[PDB]
Amino acid sequence: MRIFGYARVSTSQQSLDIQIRALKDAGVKANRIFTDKADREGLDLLRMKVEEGDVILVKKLDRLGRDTADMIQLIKEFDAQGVAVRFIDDGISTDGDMGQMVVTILSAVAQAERRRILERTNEGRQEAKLKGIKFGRRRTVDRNVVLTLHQKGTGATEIAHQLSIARSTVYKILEDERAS
Amino acid sequence: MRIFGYARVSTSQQSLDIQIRALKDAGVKANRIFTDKASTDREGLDLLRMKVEEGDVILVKKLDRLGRDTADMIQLIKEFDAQGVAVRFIDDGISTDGDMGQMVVTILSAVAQAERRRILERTNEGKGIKFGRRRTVDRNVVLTLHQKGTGATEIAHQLSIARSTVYKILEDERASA
DNA sequence: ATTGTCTGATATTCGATTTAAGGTACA
DNA sequence: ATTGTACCTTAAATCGAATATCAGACA
Repeated sequence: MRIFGYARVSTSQQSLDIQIRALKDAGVKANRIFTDKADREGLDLLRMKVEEGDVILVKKLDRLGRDTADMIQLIKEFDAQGVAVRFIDDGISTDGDMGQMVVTILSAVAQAERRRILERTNEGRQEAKLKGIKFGRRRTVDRNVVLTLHQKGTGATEIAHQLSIARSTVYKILEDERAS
Repeated sequence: MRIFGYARVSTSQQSLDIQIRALKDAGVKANRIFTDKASTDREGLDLLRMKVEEGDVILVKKLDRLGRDTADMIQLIKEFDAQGVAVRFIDDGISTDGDMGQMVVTILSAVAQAERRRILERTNEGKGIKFGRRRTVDRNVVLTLHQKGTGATEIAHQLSIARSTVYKILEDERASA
């Protein structure tokens, strides 16, 4: 249950001190803190060090990933590992009770805004399906060859060898056309 | 206590009705449903803004269907939570009310002000999903050759690319500089 | 016979989803 | 050693927007 902390800036040194000053004042040992500037290298170091159960403190969200997406990415990566993160100024934890409440949500957000880019695409799809464009893989096996052989009384396992397809395929093909 | 719903697309009617049909199955009366499509014609979402009253609640199928981006989306919710208006998303199972309802708005207020603060970082100096064909051509190779005085067509035959590509590769590196 | 410049056609590439076929497991 | 049957994994293929390369035309 080690206590680690992270800060980042783009340029400024001074704001990098205020973060570290806040973090030590949070009972973070000096050797437990990592930083970055404009070179993500220290973050990577942190990715390495952390073991399950360890917890990391950050000033604000904006100091974590380079953007709203990356930020979520990293947290997800850390709760994958059973790590927990706690933000100070905004007062938030990926552990405890809200621990699940928290990451339930940052998931939806990312995946939402992802879905928003594709908004046009995935919609152009719904319309295509409407039109009756066929989806999925294209049928590579002759459904007439198979139905004929089984009409004659030829068996599954043989038809399987004959056409060099799987057997379970042949119980599938018959199921489909005997349904329709 | 009233129940409303909102639905939003770009063009498709079909992906809209999918949302409407799912909002009627969620028990929203037909007149209580508003829509939009892309100009920024937000008319539906505005009309809604007007009609809700404290305690009334709005249903949206998925988060992506509220704002034009992550900001617009959060901006709107705070605005509703300010009125005692609650928003509930079906398919993601999230609400601004009930128990975790506060814990929901509390954090969303963090990212806005987190990313408001990111917008201010970029601004002073100046999509995330990669798309499109990968570069199969080494650029370093084309740069050095033309730098040495190798003509356009000599490089194109050397690396089995088209000449016209040779010029694209040059124009790109030139604007970057 | 090549050189610049430009426009148009091909060719991939994404994410979430939708079907086709392969493969195991069991009675 | 085969037969049904039920699920679980892969394997292509879907849309439109985005990016790269190709293939020529014209001066």
